Amino acid sequence: AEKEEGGDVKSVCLTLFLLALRAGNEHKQADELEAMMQGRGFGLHPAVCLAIRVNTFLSCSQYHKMYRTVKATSGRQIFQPLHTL
DNA sequence: CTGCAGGGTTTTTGTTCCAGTCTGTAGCACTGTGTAAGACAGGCCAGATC
Repeated sequence: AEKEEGGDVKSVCLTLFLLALRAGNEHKQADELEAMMQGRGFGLHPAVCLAIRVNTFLSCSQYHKMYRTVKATSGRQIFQPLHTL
């Protein structure tokens, strides 16, 4: 980092993973690593979520079911709650 | 000092191919929603005329 890139370790270390992983890999790798510091989501805009709802034919209780489930596990809730829809 | 020509430079950006590994799509034969009445013709028995 010192010889060629002055010494900014954060930028160096984050980049390191990609080639070792992506040498023989996933897709998952592109994703987990792509989430990082920039981003994000944050929240899927309520309109997009709404689209997913009425276009995949999700019942309000079924949808809310999904919301609760995705939110409790690893959440980081993605979907927007009912009242905002 | 300037102007641009045409070279130096590193550093993008991509290049050809062979093992594969993942991922999204087309190929499959094939499905869902059209859903109830009347009109016209002919026969013929009933039933009223008279």
